[PDB]
Amino acid sequence: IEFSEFTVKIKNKNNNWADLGDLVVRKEEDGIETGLNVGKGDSDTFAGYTATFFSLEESEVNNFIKAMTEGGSFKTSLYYGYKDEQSNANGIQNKEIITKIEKIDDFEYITFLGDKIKDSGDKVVEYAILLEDLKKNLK
Repeated sequence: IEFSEFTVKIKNKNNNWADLGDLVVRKEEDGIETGLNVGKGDSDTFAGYTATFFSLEESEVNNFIKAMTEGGSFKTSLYYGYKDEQSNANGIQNKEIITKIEKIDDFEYITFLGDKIKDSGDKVVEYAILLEDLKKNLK
């Protein structure tokens, strides 16, 4: 593995598809951590919202690369998601992420579902990230 840390724009769907913020992807000694940065800086608070989004351990690293460049699946060790998700407060462990390559306005995105919305039941958030952005950083 050659990458260190990179940043991609991440969109979510609740519709519409909306631009949400940045996803920061970091290779750690054991596995990968992602963090989400959402919204405005201030003085000089970096963003409105900065936190671990999910993480995964070393043994899922090859699944994550394949999933994020070709579509597939990987297991997170820990998933929080964003503030609307039930997981955001307390995390969910061992949640499997399923990725798909889908077209939105003619461009290929990697899409995936997150967790259920905090106080709906069955309704889950969906995320998308430009496929080329991921391929170039994860080769």
